[PDB]
Amino acid sequence: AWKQVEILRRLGAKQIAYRSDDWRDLQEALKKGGDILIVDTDKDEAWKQVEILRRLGAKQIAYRSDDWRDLQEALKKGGDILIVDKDEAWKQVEILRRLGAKQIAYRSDDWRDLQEALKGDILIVDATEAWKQVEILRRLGAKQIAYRSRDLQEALKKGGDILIVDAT
Repeated sequence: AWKQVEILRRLGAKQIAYRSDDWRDLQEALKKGGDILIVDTDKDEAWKQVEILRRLGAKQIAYRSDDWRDLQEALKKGGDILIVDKDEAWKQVEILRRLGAKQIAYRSDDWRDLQEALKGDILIVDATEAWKQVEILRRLGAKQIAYRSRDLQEALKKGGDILIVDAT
C-alpha cells in the first residue's frame, strides 16, 4: 500500500484520502503523509477514533454515516469533513451547513446525483471513458472532485483533486 501511494504522490497527486476498518491503518497512514483520513460501523467507536486522530495531529478528519444525527456529533468531536451518502439529503446537508459544517461531501457512482449536490462540497465518486466523469463535473465548475478506488492513476491525469484509498 505504501509503495502504491508513493507513486501517486510521485505523480501529480497533492491530496490523498485513506479509509479502512483497522484504525491502525488510519494511525499509520498519517505518518506516511496521508492528507485526509476517513472514518466509517459503530457510532461510539467512531467518535473515539476522531478524538485520538485530532490529538495524533491529523490535519483533515472525515466522517461518513447515513444518519445525519450521527454526522452532527462528529462535528463536535473533531470531524472536519462530513460525507453524506434519499430526497431529504439536500435538507440534511442544509442543517449541517447551518450548524457550522464548512466542508460537506456527497458520494455516488452517478454524476447525475453529484451535479444535484452542487446546490463547501466534495463530489466523491465511486467507480468500477470510465474515469471520465471528472471532465464533466469540472466543466460544470466543481472545485473539489474526489476519486475512490488502477483508475486512480488515470483519474489523476483526468483531473481528480482527491484520491481515496482503502484496505489491504
